[PDB]
Amino acid sequence: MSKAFDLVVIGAGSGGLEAGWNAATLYGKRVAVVDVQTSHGPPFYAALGGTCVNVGCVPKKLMVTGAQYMDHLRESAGFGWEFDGSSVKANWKKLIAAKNEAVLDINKSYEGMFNDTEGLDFFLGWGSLESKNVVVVRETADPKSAVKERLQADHILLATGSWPQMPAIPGIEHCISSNEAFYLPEPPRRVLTVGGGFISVEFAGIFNAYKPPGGKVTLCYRNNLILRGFDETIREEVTKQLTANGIEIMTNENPAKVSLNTDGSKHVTFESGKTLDVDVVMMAIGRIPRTNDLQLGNVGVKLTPKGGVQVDEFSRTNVPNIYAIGDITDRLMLTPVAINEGAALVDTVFGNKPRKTDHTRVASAVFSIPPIGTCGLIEEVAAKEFEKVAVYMSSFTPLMHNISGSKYKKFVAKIVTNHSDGTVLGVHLLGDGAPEIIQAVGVCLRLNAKISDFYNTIGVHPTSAEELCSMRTPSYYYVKGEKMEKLPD
Amino acid sequence: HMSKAFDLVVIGAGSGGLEAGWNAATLYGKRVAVVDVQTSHGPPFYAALGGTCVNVGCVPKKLMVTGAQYMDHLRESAGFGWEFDGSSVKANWKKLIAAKNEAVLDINKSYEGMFNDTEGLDFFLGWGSLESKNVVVVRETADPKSAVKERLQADHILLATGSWPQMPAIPGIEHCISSNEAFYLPEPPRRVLTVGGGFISVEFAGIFNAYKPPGGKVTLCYRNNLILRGFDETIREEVTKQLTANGIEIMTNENPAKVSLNTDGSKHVTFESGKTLDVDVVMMAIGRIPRTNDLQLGNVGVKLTPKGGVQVDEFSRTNVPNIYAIGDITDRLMLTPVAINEGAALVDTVFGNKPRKTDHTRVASAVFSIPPIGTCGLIEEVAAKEFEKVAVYMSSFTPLMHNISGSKYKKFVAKIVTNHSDGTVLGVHLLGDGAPEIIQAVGVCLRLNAKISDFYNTIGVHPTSAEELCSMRTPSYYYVKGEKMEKLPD
Ligand SMILES: Cc1cc2nc3c(=O)[nH]c(=O)nc-3n(C[C@H](O)[C@H](O)[C@H](O)COP(=O)(O)OP(=O)(O)OC[C@H]3O[C@@H](n4cnc5c(N)ncnc54)[C@H](O)[C@@H]3O)c2cc1C
Ligand SMILES: Cc1cc2nc3c(=O)[nH]c(=O)nc-3n(C[C@H](O)[C@H](O)[C@H](O)COP(=O)(O)OP(=O)(O)OC[C@H]3O[C@@H](n4cnc5c(N)ncnc54)[C@H](O)[C@@H]3O)c2cc1C
Ligand SMILES: COc1ccc(NS(=O)(=O)c2cc(NC(=O)c3ccc([N+](=O)[O-])s3)ccc2OC)cc1
Ligand SMILES: COc1ccc(NS(=O)(=O)c2cc(NC(=O)c3ccc([N+](=O)[O-])s3)ccc2OC)cc1
Repeated sequence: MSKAFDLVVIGAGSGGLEAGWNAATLYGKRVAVVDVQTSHGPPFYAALGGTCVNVGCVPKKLMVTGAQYMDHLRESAGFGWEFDGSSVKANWKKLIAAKNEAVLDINKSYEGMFNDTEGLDFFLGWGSLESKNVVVVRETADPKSAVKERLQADHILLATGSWPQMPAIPGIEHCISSNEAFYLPEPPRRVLTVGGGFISVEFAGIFNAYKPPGGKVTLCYRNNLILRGFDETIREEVTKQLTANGIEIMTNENPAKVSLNTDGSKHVTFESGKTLDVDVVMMAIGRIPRTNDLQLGNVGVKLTPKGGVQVDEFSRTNVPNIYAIGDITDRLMLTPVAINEGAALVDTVFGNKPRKTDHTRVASAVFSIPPIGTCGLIEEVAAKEFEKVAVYMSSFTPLMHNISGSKYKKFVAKIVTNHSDGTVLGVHLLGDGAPEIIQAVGVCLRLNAKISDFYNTIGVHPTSAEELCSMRTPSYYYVKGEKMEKLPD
Repeated sequence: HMSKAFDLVVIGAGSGGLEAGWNAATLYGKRVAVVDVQTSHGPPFYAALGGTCVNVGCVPKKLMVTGAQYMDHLRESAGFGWEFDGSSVKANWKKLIAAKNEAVLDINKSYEGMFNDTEGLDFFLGWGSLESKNVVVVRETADPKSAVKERLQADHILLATGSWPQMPAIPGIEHCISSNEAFYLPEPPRRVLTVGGGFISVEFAGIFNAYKPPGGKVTLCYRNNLILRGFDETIREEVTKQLTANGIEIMTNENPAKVSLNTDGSKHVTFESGKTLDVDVVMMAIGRIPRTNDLQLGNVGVKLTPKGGVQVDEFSRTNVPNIYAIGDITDRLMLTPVAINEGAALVDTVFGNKPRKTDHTRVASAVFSIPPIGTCGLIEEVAAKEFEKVAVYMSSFTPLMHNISGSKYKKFVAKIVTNHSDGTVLGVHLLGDGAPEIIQAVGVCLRLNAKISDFYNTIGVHPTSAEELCSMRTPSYYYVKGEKMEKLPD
């Protein structure tokens, strides 16, 4: 049993490492951090640096960047670029290779951060909860496996992230998740992405760009319109723009069973009885908090009906000295949120300056082609919470997208306001640059910006962003939940 | 030989003129005359219905800088495993200009349509000048002794004739061009000199650099030590390195003295230093001068500034009561969205009796250099003079993608200048892909008197270059009563 660690962190993720690093370097505390690999990839995929670094945001972005060149190569003809169209080949093996040494470089720098940091000490293997003051690192997820060491802990931080949700259906063994998608040896000629969420749409675009000749990408979603939770205009518009770039959307369709065909390909039967033959089925239907391997049964840490570690506003479990941040808490499954929770916790605990994460008006993005950037309430959620809601809406084709021959690439800008004071509740953007435009909109909503603060700021011309400063008249309203073009006199 | 009286007569169908005219007409139901010298872009007068921005400014340059970005995209795509015949790549300048001219022409025609479809908003081809304090005469040419097309009776008059390229009086200036002629070159120049350290010189340097024929070269000269005077100094130094890196030669402390034609029609250039250079095109972009000469302001006695701009107060008023000036002719901030805001403020002042004035501080602006610039508010040097203690937050990083791409030089820079007393953000300066789009909403933050703490307490979007603005909590260095230092004195 090790000497007294001030903090023990199970999960070297976006949250864990912020908490660890802040606890150690900032408040001079003695810290232990525990993950299952020191580098990305099979068998466990996530590793030192967390889901983001190894099998999330970082490698994804690189791969969506890769996929954009399909569009750039085609669009450049309008601007009078000329090359041998038959000679164009998308080399998936070189992408993955580059993506792996990029991620691998991050892995090794974290290792160096641990090596160079006093009182911040890394431990390979599977952490679980023995007692309220003891974390046991075993060799595997199996609790009956060899004990690598027991860590004595003043306080304990659960930060094991989340994991792909696979539906219990016949042939689920033949289907994959984002995790495996990151390491496919060759790019799939045909692929089914299952889900209407961000991971399905993003991978649909990546496969769509790198697919060998006569390839095809289908995406299915059990309900009527993809990207539930996002602005409805944008949901309908990013459907049309994925379709336009050669992706088939099957809505109101869900796999019932997958079976292997005699060539090793995958035959898929939808609950509708429809069938489809594809080389890969990627499940991205949700992500579940990663609680199973922690043996929270031992110390009686309460999970929510959902399955996440229940916490209050300060990341505290029902066991006083034990805490949970990140995707394990099953709230906003973002990297910057897990990092904010991490820092607020460590300042709460070791700074006795109790700070909590604001989970409202958080800026987020979907690296679809074309991409999304959003911050705050959709109009539907606003319409229920506020008596009178104004919606400002503007759609336009960036002038370049005339010439480029991608005329479908409409840019959409929506501002949702509390019409009583013109306070901006939400800002929803679809088109090139959206993820970059929305960051500073995040700070505007933090300052309780009103619609008049947007339209009285002078535009930067020519940009898509200036559309946000060009909308003075509501397009329509929601009065006590009910839609209309005008307010009633 | 006179008209029925107009509420407003607008000389210049520009960004500013059309906003004023359109707002006056459709909003306050006024009767409006607008005067410009062409109905479409191009020679002979280049600017036209829609103004400099539409015809020979922001709109066509953006389309062209977009075009030049494919040189980079084609090369960078190799790192993400794209493969094609590198020898087969040709940049076709004729198709760029052609597509650009189709796009600008479609704007020209829709303004014509706007005038056709709008009651009490009437367009008039030709050269407007000031006859009396209540009369604008439209002549057939800039020559005041030319045929009169009509006299417009005017309650109020709006001067909005924009600006025009400054050419230095040197021998061989006749052999040199401006941005105006650059927009119509029949072929792309193998060798070109851009003269000027400002935004037009840099932007065109990048365009010529992407579309130059084989063995071609782009040189940019600037009479002083460091290009882009007025911009953040770190960014000035960093965009010098990034233009160099992409194969553009910067000659600083160098200015043309004379140009002469060589026997093959090429252009032989002598610098004040005695240095010489042979290039196919010399593009002068050394400044832009308010367009006042053709208005005959001598007639009604409208006061120009020492600079040469129409002098105005905060409400766009000349010294002649019912005569106003907005836009580049007022020789202040020479941006389209600023002429548009002045235009709207003037019309609401005049025909709404709700006196409004443009805020010329904390205006967001951009440079569509490769890579680009987005800035809003004070540079640390101007801040250091105005404020007793100034903090500077600074971050430089290579977007991860620019390891893999092989464009490792493409450093992204972020600088926040604060009033250290209250942490009030005075200015935000950005270099790298997306900067012109990041800075827009920063504009609104500065409008709301954001503090550095409002930035670093906003949760980043990941992964983006924009989240670096929310990742800077410690000042890098300070300016105490003008003097620089790493730390504050105890
Ligand atoms: C495909 C994909 C794309 C994404 N894109 C984005 C994006 O663009 N932007 C964004 O903000 N977020 C994105 N995310 C989500 C983001 O990565 C997560 O929100 C974040 O990684 C969760 O942080 P965390 O600290 O909760 O846990 P993680 O960072 O997930 O850390 C968990 C770590 O703990 C380890 N671990 C697990 N169990 C144990 C155990 N029993 N003992 C010890 N260690 C254990 C894991 O191996 C892992 O290394 C994406 C996720 C996915 C799957
Ligand atoms: C190459 C270039 C790039 C630029 N890029 C940008 C940019 O990216 N962003 C930005 O914000 N700004 C940019 N600008 C500046 C922007 O173009 C101007 O600030 C804007 O056009 C000014 O509007 P205005 O109404 O004052 O004048 P203009 O828009 O210039 O309109 C004046 C009009 O008056 C006409 N005219 C002149 N004399 C007469 C006369 N006697 N009678 C009748 N008509 C007359 C002209 O034909 C012209 O159409 C750029 C300028 C140039 C030259
Ligand atoms: C100078 O040439 C123009 C002439 C007229 C106009 N007027 S307008 O088209 O009606 C208009 C446009 C915008 N925003 C866009 O122009 C862009 C976004 C992204 C772009 N870009 O391509 O990146 S351009 C905002 C408000 C607005 O008025 C309601 C604009 C420009
Ligand atoms: C999960 O992957 C991470 C790896 C390392 C870190 N930590 S860090 O390197 O110290 C760091 C990075 C950034 N911004 C960027 O990394 C980018 C912007 C645009 C990019 N781009 O490539 O799209 S990357 C901002 C602040 C900061 O620390 C204060 C974070 C996340």
